[PDB]
Amino acid sequence: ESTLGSDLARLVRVWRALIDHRLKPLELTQTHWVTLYNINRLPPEQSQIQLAKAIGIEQPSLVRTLDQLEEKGLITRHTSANDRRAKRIKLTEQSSPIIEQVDGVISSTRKEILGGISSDEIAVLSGLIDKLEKNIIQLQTK
Amino acid sequence: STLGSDLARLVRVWRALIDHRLKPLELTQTHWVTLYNINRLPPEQSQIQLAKAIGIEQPSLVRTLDQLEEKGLITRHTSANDRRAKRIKLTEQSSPIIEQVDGVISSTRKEILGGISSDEIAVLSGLIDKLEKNIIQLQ
DNA sequence: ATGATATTATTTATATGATAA
DNA sequence: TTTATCATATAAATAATATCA
Repeated sequence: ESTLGSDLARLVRVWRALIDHRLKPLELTQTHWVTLYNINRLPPEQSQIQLAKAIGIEQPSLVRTLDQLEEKGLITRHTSANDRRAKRIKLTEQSSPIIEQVDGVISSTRKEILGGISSDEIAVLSGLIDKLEKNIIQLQTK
Repeated sequence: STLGSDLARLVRVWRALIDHRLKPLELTQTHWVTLYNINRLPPEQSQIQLAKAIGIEQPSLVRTLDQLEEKGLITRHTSANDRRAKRIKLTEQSSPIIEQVDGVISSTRKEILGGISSDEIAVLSGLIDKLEKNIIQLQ
């Protein structure tokens, strides 16, 4: 029998693990580098719900992670001028060289991994990922 | 490209759809994945390797095993040949439980792959293999 | 020299217990 | 509040060398 879904979970596990290994010198947890990775790529005006989903933890879990990152001095959480229940999540000046380390491993690691496959594979695969995700979310609505 | 982030999102939404369809069963995500893998694999397979199939470390598998044993869903009889090795297998009372879990996993996989073509599935399958192997080469 | 074992280190299998996510 | 995790503990099988009535 196919165990395709499980095989896909394993692939993501080992991809993450490889990145986590390469980042071993920063001494950050995986939720930490994944959180910082996503804060950098996502606008500060965006809500915690939207940040939490991209990262893959729940909203309350994100609050705990953001607490840790603020104590470390890597982010600030300041109230927005246009909406007073919303807070902008911004990387601090001093995080800049850490973000460079995380982004570089992530990017290099992807290039190395996808460097071992055909354009057809990459394209067919990239499109399917979007399609299957699309289907599941619909099924979840049903 | 965010292909890693993309794959990770797919994985999580797919698991969450299975979890949702299994809700009335009131098993934690960790329990139902473990039950599924215990049923899939030979009992001779190690605890380190069972954890590998599941996606967890062995201390996390041990407490999960205690809980499942608590519920009388699994036994861990100590191997008569190797007094430090154990035999993990489902009980008879877990028979209708695994039938549920397996049922939902197979039906959901078969459903998710609907609408997509034969050579597209062949790529998803062939690339999990190649990329995992290539990631295993690194590290 | 013999068997009977004993002494120590290595590796493999599983388990626990403080905390940290 | 569970829940999982890190660095450990038992513990049995593995194996190399050593000791004696």
